[PDB]
Amino acid sequence: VEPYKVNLSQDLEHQLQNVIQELNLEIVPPPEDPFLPVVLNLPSQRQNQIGVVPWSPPQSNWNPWTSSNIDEGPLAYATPEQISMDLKNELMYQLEQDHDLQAILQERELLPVKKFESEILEAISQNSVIIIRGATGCGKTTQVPQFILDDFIQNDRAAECNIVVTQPRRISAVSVAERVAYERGEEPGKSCGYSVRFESVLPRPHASIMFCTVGVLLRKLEAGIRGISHVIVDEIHERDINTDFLLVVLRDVVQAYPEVRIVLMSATIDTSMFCEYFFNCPIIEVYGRTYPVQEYFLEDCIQMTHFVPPPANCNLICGDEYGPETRMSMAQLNEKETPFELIEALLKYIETLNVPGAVLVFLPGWNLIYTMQKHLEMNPHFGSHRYQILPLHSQIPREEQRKVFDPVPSGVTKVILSTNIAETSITINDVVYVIDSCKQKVKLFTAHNNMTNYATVWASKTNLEQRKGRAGRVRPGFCFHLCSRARFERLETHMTPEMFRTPLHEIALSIKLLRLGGIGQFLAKAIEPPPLDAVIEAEHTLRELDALDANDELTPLGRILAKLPIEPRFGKMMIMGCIFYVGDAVCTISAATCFPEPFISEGKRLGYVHRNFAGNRFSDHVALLSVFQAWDDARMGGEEAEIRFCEHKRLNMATLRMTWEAKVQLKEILINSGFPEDCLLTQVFTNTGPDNNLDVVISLLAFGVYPNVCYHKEKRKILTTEGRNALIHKSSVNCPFSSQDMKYPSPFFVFGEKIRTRAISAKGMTLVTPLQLLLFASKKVQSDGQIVLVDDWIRLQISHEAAACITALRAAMEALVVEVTKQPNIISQLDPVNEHMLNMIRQISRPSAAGINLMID
Ligand SMILES: Cc1cccnc1-c1csc(C(=O)Nc2cc(Cl)cc(NS(C)(=O)=O)c2)c1
Ligand SMILES: Nc1ncnc2c1ncn2[C@@H]1O[C@H](COP(=O)(O)OP(=O)(O)O)[C@@H](O)[C@H]1O
Ligand SMILES: [Cl-]
Ligand SMILES: [Mg+2]
Repeated sequence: VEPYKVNLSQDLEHQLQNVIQELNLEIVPPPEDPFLPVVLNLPSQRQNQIGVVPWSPPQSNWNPWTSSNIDEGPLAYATPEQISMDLKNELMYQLEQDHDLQAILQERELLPVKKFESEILEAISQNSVIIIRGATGCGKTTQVPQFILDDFIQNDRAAECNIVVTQPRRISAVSVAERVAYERGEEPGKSCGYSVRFESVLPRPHASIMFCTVGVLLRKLEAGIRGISHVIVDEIHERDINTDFLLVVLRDVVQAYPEVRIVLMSATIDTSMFCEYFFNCPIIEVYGRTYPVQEYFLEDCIQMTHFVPPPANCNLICGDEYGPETRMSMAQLNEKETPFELIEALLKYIETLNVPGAVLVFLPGWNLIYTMQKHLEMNPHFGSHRYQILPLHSQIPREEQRKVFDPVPSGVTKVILSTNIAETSITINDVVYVIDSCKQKVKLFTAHNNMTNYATVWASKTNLEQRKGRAGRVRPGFCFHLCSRARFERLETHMTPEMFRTPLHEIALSIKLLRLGGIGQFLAKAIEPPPLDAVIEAEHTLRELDALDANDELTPLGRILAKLPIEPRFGKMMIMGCIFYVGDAVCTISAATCFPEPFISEGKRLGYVHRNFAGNRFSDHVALLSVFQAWDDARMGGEEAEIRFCEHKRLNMATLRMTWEAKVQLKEILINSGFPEDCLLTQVFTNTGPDNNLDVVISLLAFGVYPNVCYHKEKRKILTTEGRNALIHKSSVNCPFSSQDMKYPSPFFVFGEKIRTRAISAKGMTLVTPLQLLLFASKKVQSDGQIVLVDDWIRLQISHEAAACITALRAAMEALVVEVTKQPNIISQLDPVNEHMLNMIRQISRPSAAGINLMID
């Protein structure tokens, strides 16, 4: 397209030149002829040792969860024996007195894992490492940590027991901690606790179990595994990347500290790979009753329901022994869609069998669960009189999650519309019927075009077998697979482990913070090492950020980014926010990326109230900051004022509260890295009037989400950095409500995630000026004297000197970030030479700097 004309005043051009001259910053001079354009853009003590995370056993005067001495109260001097006796007696009394708890223990003693209690405890006592293998629903997760704890309590060694249980999912760590507390007559906070990203309930310091995500454990290993007797690594068969990484750390720990106890727990898969990795450790097999399950495929499903679709490809392939209508009907179904209407027809077929039982439906993600749910409540046959239809995904509230376990009024059918959470991590009771979409949801990132694909993909044969088996724990069962018999044949046996297909920059920072050695050298020792290109891309990413120096050693910037649990690029954006004294707002934007949107839109275009949060800034990120300011104001009135605020504005309160908490924790980590309190205060802003603080926040957001820049042609059509076409996401404040066109005062936009569906979509969009483009959303800039070319995709008609001056500001800003990370309290100093540079960036963040007044039309 035509080069875009930047309207830069003479006053500003000279101000830019003066600041570059005052500070003696290097500029590239204009070119000689327009056919040779010029680019405007221009060590610590290594070791090769393989470090080991140190280990030390529980100690009576040590709180292993807070990693500090017990100083106050009786536990500071109390002997192990005193502590063990008290806890032993406390437990014996509770079990004599509580009739409801006695009934709960009776349920426990009937779980299949119960009969193996002795064999498991003998195996753990005799071996540094063991594997416990058995079917989903035996009681590995809920029972085994209690068996170990109760073994120590009942043998007068309560004080010698502290257990870490890792789960691959946030929802599993929380849920399991709530379930195990309930099984012990408690709420989390006594014998059991949980620690996940941005939320914890710490257990008591003694004879306690902490359920956590691996990320939390790795972030807390900076001082070693101190005061812990057992590490239980759960659901290893999921090949969660962080679990694979932790298995490398714990193998080194075991070797150097054989008194530690590691316990790996697996579904029924081949565990020889893990077994061999951990020096041929014992495998304790665990099993109970299972019933046979009749399994059906798409063609079987079409025949027994007489179903007829509306008006390579394994739906055109069907065996001779099926009817000509089955073949014809199957052949009409797109394999990339899930057939909602066939599922409806399968629930009705199940009614005719007259055997009571719950139906578990496996759907890839929340998008198809919502769609299947709405589809059913359209037909009044699927109302409360006959049907309890419950969604199960990680984002439904925990109140709603528990309801999938509740019994149901006689003559009502429980239907769980579930993600693969219900494949191996939880067991819904009363399940006799499984409908399997035969799909998985996976996050695929591609670094080269910065494309996120929430892709719907074929499941493995091993997933289909596990899904089939969820129908066969109560009585003989049925599994209705919605893929052809000819698609089944082409299925891989296992999923690609996440280590093969996930970015490694966060794992790389953890390796460096924990001093485990070289990134490539440590990942080479993984059970299944990641591919070379992923390691090369991680090192390259952390080197562009200046998280690693020339020697690939941790910079002081690296150390901060490693300690912040968000994307490193966002960590660096928060340091820059601190330097500009807008820390709180940049911490809010970073925290919000870890949680679903607070707006309850229901996959439709935002209406008036949601759009009003945007002001005149054409920015989803400003909409979010304005929501958080209004919500925090309405919260002063108390809980009911907060609930009413969130109901009247259609906002998810739980999302607003978790984001705020996450923001509080991010800020605490910067405080502890030496950042001054007063660069992180909440600052009132307006989303319509002049606001230099908000101008700077939007500049810093361009940096954060780079390389996500786009150019708006017309309507919803945008051009991405690959020269390719894309759509403004329906959910954006920048998406036209109807046919009235938006009059953007700039065509340039930054966005959260570039999404591949059928088209390329920009989601969470913020308008930026051409000046902000050049300062923070540009890696490479070539000038011919008249026209500059930005990252080989878009052209500005702008002065050469202005573009070179803005590029030199970016470099000055990078060099200040390096200085500030060595010595964060220089933010306080407000040194005059830095202030001169910062004030010029403050000035070119103004909409007025690029000829724009957002208050006019
Ligand atoms: C609230 C608070 C006040 C003061 C200090 N700390 C916390 C805290 C917040 S979360 C948290 C945690 O998760 N600690 C934690 C988890 C895990 Cl999974 C293990 C181990 N112990 S260790 C390293 O393995 O020896 C320790 C502690
Ligand atoms: N929240 C809960 N409500 C009711 N029953 C539950 C709950 N959580 C777990 N259970 C039951 O506990 C039993 C054992 O589950 P679990 O320990 O997860 O087994 P495993 O880890 O071996 O698959 C199952 O029958 C399951 O249904
Ligand atoms: Cl950049
Ligand atoms: Mg389990």
